Amino acid sequence: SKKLLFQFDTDATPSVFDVVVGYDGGADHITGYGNVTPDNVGAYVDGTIYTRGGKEKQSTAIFVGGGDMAAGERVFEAVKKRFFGPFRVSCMLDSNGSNTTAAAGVALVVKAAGGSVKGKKAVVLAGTGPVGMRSAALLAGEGAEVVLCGRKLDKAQAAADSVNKRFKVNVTAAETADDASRAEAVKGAHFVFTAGAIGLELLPQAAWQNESSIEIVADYNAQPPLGIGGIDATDKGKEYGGKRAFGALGIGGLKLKLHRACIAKLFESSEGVFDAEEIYKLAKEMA
Amino acid sequence: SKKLLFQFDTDATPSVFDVVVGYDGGADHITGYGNVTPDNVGAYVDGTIYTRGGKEKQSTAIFVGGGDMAAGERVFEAVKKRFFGPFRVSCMLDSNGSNTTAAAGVALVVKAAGGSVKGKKAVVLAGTGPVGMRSAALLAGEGAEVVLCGRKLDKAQAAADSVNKRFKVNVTAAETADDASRAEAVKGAHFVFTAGAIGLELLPQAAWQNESSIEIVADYNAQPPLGIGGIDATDKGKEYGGKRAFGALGIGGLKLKLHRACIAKLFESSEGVFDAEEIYKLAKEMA
Amino acid sequence: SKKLLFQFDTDATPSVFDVVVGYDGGADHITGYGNVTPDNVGAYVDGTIYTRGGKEKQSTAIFVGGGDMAAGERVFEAVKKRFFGPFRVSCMLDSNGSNTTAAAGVALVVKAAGGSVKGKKAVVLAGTGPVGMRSAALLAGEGAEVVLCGRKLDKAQAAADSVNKRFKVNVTAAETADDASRAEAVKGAHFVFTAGAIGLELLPQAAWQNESSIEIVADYNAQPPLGIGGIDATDKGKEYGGKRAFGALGIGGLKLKLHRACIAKLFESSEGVFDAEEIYKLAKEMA
Repeated sequence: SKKLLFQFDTDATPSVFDVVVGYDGGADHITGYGNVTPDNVGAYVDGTIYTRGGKEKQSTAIFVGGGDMAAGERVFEAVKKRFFGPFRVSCMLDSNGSNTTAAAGVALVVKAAGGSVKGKKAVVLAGTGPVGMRSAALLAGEGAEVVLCGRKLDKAQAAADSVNKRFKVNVTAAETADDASRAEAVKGAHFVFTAGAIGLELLPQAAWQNESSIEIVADYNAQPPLGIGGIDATDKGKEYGGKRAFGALGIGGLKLKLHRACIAKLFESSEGVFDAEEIYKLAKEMA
Repeated sequence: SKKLLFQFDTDATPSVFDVVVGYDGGADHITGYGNVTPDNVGAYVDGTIYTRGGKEKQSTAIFVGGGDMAAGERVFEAVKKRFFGPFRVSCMLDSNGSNTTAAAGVALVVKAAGGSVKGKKAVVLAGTGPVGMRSAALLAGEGAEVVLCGRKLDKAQAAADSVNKRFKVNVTAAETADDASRAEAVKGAHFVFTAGAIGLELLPQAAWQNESSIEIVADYNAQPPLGIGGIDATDKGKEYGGKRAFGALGIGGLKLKLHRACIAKLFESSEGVFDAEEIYKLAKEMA
Repeated sequence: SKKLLFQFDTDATPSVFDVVVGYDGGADHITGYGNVTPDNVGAYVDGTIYTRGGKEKQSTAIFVGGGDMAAGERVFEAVKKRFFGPFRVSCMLDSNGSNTTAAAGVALVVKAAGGSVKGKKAVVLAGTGPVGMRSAALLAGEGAEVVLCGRKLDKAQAAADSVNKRFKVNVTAAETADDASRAEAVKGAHFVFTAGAIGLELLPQAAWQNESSIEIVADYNAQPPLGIGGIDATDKGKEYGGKRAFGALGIGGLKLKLHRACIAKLFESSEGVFDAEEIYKLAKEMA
């Protein structure tokens, strides 16, 4: 049976980026919808679960995306709620790389740390965005003590609460209103991640290369000035003294291979649910 | 040339359901448009008749669908009106199974009745919806005396009027405002169809099993409580005493095979017109 | 890698005509977008340049279309503005045949004129439209002295100015509000083109067959009454004295093959730019 991927995007039109990776991941056909909401998605899902029977269902899958992570999560919950008994197909969530980027970043760092980050301290700068929140969740799942930083404590704590409730973890929030507070926040930390706006530096070279505790840094901003000063976007475990750096492009290469591989996994069963945890498990197999 | 199916849906976005079945029917590519009307479909049809020549024409086809059956009928008429001479492609009309479901159901009932229902009484309960009206039409075309029932007489009559004009038959209307009136309407009938809302019973076991005239019952509601009480949705001619029943899933199994086969037909010539008549003709060959 | 064509249409929905030709041109998959604008196309382009590395890039391409030619040009310029360094894919512009129909018509007329039309007078009746404007531009590029006629000097000069600024040529504009004036504008002309509204005659038989100077006439209206009286929609260099005529269908035959051929070229490298210049260069090779 032809592998059919139904792309439900919360934005006005479907992501061109997600279409290309979907074909490279092995979908035979991709049918996309924009403006998808928890309300209109149920009827779309009915179309995926009442048209094919038995083994054939694994040949149809769903991919929910768009730029707003919270909206994508609402649609993704409405999709899982529509399934009934054996009437379901595999589904995946990744809003603008919120899951695949974060999973690639954290898997690369955990691998470079020796396989475990349990009991160590990780600080996620500008962690209130999609990738920062998901990175915080996966790090907390690995047993790291995580601090999620934001410009205002209310937003940082609201992000940490959301993460804690969804993932059953205990991330801590912290307010870093300026450059100085971010330089402070990373003191004593073993792993530092920067998940801020494009073309914005959050951690100058001097703010990390002198901190003895810091073992590995990771940056998700691919456009100079980079989130982390002193590295190159293509760095992937490059050594700076006794520390290792992961630039946004090094992480991005794994994320692309990972996103592709996930789509392929959607068609190997009709019960897969690829959100943060499952995507991360695959990211560790591929890092 | 690749087999290209153009899906024109009268709803805001194209039916996911129709897309999967279309691909399982052999289309190599399906390109869908929502918000199609008699005014804008013309330009779309032009794109299908002026891009391929010779025998290559049969490799492009049109499928009109959506939830509003009358809206689809108006688009379908506008599509045919756009064709001229040999400048045409095969086309099919099916609004959420208006044609394919009704044809699968009536073909199975006529077959179980021994090939003819000529001169016998058929009653369609809650028959003002698409599948109810096309069922009434097909039954009337087979020579059956048909009573189309609705909660309000004017709606039932408007439904019968529509059927009678489109199909040149004389289906009669009746008001059945409650369970008591529905039970009465079936007295003396030979065939009974329930085409009511999902998850709603219209004819308890006691209202059909003790009526000697009733030979076969068919129900289009697959969600319990089923439209017909005392049967299972999977029933496909199962015997209840001297009567036979067809559940919504039993009919639906044939409907899926029929709908796929119709799509395949569209690419076999450039002059196919798959509306109630032709689809019902194929359903009888397949039942 | 599968050959992915991304269609950006400025109209509300993507052209069905362009989808069929794009698939017959060799695209493995076409993903179309309506309502594209200079502002929202940038993110669509990013999805084509950040998803495939190295030589896999030539397996993704872009096609800009829609009815409004100037709108298409703005989007096309925006697409090219988004590329940078090696981060690019081939792109094509053709707004309802604006480039492929005019390229087909001009190339046919030039070939029939002996291969050179420099120093000769060419008149385009009702050439304020896309095909008219592009035909006027290609003729100017060939060295002909071109006159672009419109019902009002007002829009005629605007069309001419648009052409001259875009292709660096010196097209002249003339107002022909009467049948009489159109008959007058062609006296002394060697080549005449009619690019008027569908089903409208611009140049009656008696207005071109008795004019000594006229060598070839070309008409883009395929629906009777034709723009040029006395010919047949299918003439492809047919003789009517020492003269020759190209009807819209004769020209359209080459336009189809040319448009398919351009699509195939988009997948041979990631640096192709198919606008009037390159399309015409291929049109001459194929005429």
